[PDB]
Amino acid sequence: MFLYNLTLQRATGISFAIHGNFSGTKQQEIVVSRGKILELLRPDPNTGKVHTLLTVEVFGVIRSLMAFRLTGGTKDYIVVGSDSGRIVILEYQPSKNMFEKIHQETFGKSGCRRIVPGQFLAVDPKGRAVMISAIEKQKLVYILNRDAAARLTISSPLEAHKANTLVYHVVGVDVGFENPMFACLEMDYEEADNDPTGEAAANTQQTLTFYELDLGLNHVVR
Amino acid sequence: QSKYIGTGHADTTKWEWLVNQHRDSYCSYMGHFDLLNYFAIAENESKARVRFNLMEKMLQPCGPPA
Amino acid sequence: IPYWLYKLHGLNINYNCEICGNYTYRGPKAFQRHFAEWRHAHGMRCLG
Amino acid sequence: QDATVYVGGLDEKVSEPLLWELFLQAGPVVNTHMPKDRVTGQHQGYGFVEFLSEEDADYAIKIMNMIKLYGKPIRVNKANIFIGNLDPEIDEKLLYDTFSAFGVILQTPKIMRDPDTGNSKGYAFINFASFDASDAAIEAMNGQYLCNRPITVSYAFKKD
Amino acid sequence: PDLIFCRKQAGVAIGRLCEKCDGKCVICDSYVRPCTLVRICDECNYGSYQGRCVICGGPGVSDAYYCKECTIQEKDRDGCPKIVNLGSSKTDL
Amino acid sequence: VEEDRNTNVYVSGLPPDITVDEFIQLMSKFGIIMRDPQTEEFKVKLYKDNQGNLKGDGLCCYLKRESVELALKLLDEDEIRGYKLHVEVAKFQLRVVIIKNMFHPMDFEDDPLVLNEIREDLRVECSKFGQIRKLLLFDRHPDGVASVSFRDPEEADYCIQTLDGRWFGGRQITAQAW
Amino acid sequence: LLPRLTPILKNRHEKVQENCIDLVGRIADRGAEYVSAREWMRICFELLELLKAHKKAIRRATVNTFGYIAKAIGPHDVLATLLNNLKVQERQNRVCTTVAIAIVAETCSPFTVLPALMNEYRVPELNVQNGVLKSLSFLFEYIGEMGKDYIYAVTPLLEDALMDRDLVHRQTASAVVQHMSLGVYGFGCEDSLNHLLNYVWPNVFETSPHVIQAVMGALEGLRVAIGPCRMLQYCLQGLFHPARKVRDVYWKIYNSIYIGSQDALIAHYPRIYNDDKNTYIRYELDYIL
Amino acid sequence: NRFTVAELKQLVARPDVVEMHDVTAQDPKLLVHLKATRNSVPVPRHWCFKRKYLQGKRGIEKPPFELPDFIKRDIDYQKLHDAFFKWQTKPKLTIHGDLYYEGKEFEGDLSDELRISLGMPVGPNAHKVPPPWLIAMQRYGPPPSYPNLKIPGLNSPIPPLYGDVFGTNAAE
RNA sequence: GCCGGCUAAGAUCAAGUGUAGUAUCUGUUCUUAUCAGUUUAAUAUCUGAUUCCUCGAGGA
Repeated sequence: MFLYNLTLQRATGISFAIHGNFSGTKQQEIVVSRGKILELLRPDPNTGKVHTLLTVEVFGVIRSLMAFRLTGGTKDYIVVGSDSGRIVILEYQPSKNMFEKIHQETFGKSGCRRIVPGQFLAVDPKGRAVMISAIEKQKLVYILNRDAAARLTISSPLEAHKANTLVYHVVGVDVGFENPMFACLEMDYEEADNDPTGEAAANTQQTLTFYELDLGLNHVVR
Repeated sequence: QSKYIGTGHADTTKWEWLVNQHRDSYCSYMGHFDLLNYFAIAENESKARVRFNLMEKMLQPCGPPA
Repeated sequence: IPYWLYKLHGLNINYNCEICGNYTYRGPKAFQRHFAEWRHAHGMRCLG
Repeated sequence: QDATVYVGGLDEKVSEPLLWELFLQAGPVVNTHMPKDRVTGQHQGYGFVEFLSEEDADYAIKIMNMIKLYGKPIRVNKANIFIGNLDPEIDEKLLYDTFSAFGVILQTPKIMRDPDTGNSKGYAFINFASFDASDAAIEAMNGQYLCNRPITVSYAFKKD
Repeated sequence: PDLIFCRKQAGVAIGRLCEKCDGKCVICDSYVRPCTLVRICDECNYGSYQGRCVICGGPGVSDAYYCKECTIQEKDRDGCPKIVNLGSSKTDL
Repeated sequence: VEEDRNTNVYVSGLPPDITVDEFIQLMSKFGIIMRDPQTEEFKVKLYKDNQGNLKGDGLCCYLKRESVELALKLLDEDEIRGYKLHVEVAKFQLRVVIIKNMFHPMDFEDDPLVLNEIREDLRVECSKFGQIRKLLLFDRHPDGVASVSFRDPEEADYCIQTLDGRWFGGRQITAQAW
Repeated sequence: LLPRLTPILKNRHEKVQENCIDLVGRIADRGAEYVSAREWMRICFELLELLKAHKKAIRRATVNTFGYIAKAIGPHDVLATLLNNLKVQERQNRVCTTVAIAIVAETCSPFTVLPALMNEYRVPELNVQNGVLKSLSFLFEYIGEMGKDYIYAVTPLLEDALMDRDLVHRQTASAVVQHMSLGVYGFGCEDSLNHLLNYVWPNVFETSPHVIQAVMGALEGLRVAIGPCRMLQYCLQGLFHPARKVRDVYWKIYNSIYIGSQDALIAHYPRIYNDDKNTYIRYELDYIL
Repeated sequence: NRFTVAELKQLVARPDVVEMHDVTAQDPKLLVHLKATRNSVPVPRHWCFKRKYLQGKRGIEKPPFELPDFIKRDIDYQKLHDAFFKWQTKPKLTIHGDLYYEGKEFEGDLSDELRISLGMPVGPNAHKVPPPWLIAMQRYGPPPSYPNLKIPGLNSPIPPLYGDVFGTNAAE
């Protein structure tokens, strides 16, 4: 028996969303990662209802979404992760109602493991060099720059992976035109799992760790 | 750091194997969607609640000698 | 005669099968063989 | 040995699954065994059929007795004159009754058996009362038509 | 004959190969059906390292690819596929 | 007695300006080698292939009979630089080791023949371990440095294992790899 | 033009030979007959030595031309020529001839080289069946997605060679299996893959340093073309075996099956029961909702 | 310093697959639990054997590879693919976990040939032609081992019998 | 392999040959024995201790 699949109705779960001027103009746009499918919605004020423009079956797992419009940019480049380390920075193109992978970079293997990045995506709105990190001591720093034609040139990954330190959440704070500070709720699970007694559960709580990925140092330093 | 983290070797203890088992089985819970929208229906909690519970359980689950 | 072969194949060793009539088998090769045999089967059947 | 039936008188056309297929109508024959020779590497005409119950073996011994299988006197059983090429369907009492027509028998006759199966080897030894019965067996019975098996009677020991 | 690799953070640098070592993959070492292009780390294209073969370690004549039997196995997602070991290190003849 | 399974191939119609290297190259197309004693046979000329060029015939042998059959079925009337040739079965015709503490520059100042004798002794010692491709001796080094480069690193490792701790000229010489 | 261009291909020039290969190929492009069979066979035998040249352009042109050459000449003749050529041209350039056989598989249907090469295994020679296996390796490695159409008829041929025959007839079967699994990835031929894996698994216990990689690669291919739900199922029984030299291979195979399908094997492990000293059972996945 | 072969075999809830050499591991309970998988496949028989599974029975006596009839029964145009890809036989081998051992390979109806050799004629249209074993069944009675068997003349009618079929099993 | 055995079932020392690598060949010994420790899944291995009879001799 040979079976063939058909999606008689796409998913209806808004597991993620990100707001931004994605079409380029001042028109707001909200992207919803509904799991396998990614959709874009425009909140039409003339009618009140939100119109979902595109429902692209992504064939992956969008662990996180974090849009970013560059310094002096009309549209915004959505950063997406999947089951594999293939990080996709794509920008919407209203020419024919279709997306476009502006840059598909390879980070790690497939499978959302603890050491394979692709879980959390922390953008720096007051700067560049977005962090793309996993749950267990895996975090790369993609430096974004503008070419002569304002191209979104992705730099080399400046890995600042910790040692047996779990990551709760990661967000990039807007610095005052200085090196972008990136805070994360990190917890050292290595120093606790190496004692016979049992008191390691206490006295070891989460901690805010902020790294500065200055271009001068060319690496994310705490 | 990332040499072979995720699995032991020839004389890996059973506890140290189950610890990695749970520590890499929750990442497929906090990241995957069907196995995260299914646990929030059984426990009857929000996504953030169950995710924070699973994250806090990654300290030393499976029964820690701490 | 082959003392080296005796030490290699597993000679110079026995096994006390109490349920198999308290027989005295050879080494590990006969150890497992002593559990599946006629004497051990008869002893187990007579034991109940 | 009680649940198994020893079959004797098998030709070259009979095989190991063929006896199990022929004995399947009599009862649930679980296994079939055919001892191979050392010089020829084939069956010697005698085999065994191990069934599940003893009643099926008794029915196969009472049904397939003195049958003509593959041009051979196949028979199933419960597992100085020399007679050769005798049928396995006859017993010691049957051989004594067949030998009583020619002359008087001194005692009960004996038939040779195989050391593996123990049903029938192929030769037998019978002793008469006098030499006249032995001469009548060598004249008439040495070549008589038995049950689908040409027997041959000869003298075991003779002095020139 | 167990060759080692760099296996560092795969940057945004494309791969290369020599005139004789251009067909086979940097890891699979096969000429059958190249699937994807290989890459290098930051310490693989730096000054003298500009445009060097990933197998021959000399001049580059093409782009380093992976074998289809090595890209389907997720082998390309590892670190820098540069063929460097204790013998094939930076201070080599 | 034997009729088929012949390993002798007779090539006819060969120009007299042919050589043995060309014949070996042509035979290699369907075989590997037939150099049992030293090498494989060739064409038989008048004066044992010394005065005459060739008596219009050449012999070729192969390891297997299937290869010879395939060559005869494929190389039939093969065109060589002079002409076309036919093939028949019978046709009714026929890795560097460094040694230290071995010598001194003070011994070569009053003895010009001691350095050459020491070099010949080192060459005779290195020839027993393997084929020595290059051997040099630094007569101006105060530690007595000598280099022995062989074709194989296993022979150099064996020479370094046999030369370490050995005495040469009353002094304990050491050996290392390169 | 054919006999005039024939000696031109024998030249050692790079660009000259590269152009002559394409010229000979296009000569048999449209009509392609235009030749005696012996001439085409000689041209193929001459070009078979150039299938592994230094310049990749010549290597590509040789394969591009040999396909049309074999399609014009004939399946049986080219197959027999390649088979006879296996014994000659000793193993310094012999493997390229095997690639030529694969070219036939790439130039003709799968039954053009399968039944002809199958009879080449009936010979009891050691380095005849060995060469047949070395050729089937590249055949299934370059046949592509065509192995799914005919894979059950070649299973016993690889199984008989995977038996305890020798130390060199084991790497060939494992390589054939690894290059056929990747080629029949997810196409619906897991049955024969399991048949071959049943034999390929017991060969894991090999102390040969140069013979473990032939089985390690086979296992690394079978993990990614079969799913850990069965490979880990095999490799679970000995994950804590008492032998110190038995866990050295089981843990290595588990590591090789772990980095690949890291989260894919999470819903493949057994239910480790709970001890009184900790909480081993993963009760967070036994819900009913 | 470890559980005995009986203590480590009784404490476990499935000693049916217990092994003597397995009780000397570092974690006998863990190995016993892992060996209790649903339908897994244990280690091969070459775990402790030092013969490599090839040196003992080195004298193999069998053909190397019998040519299968799925492909053997211009090369062929209308019969090559019509015999290999059309008249192909499915290879019936082990299913899941038949791990290769050392050897692993060495360890009412009658046929027409037997009926021709026994001297029995063919079945007529409307008559009584029983086998010589059927007279004993008609005299003594039906066999108790197979009560559902039917024979022509006793339980089955004479017009049944067709060819070499002298009996039919009728299950109730 | 032959009809349980005929010591071709294993480990190990010295030398030769040779490879990029694996290797290949010749000549030994094999504890015939016990205990303690190391170790091995278990062996193995290693580390230490341990007058009488006969016909001037031999054996235990």
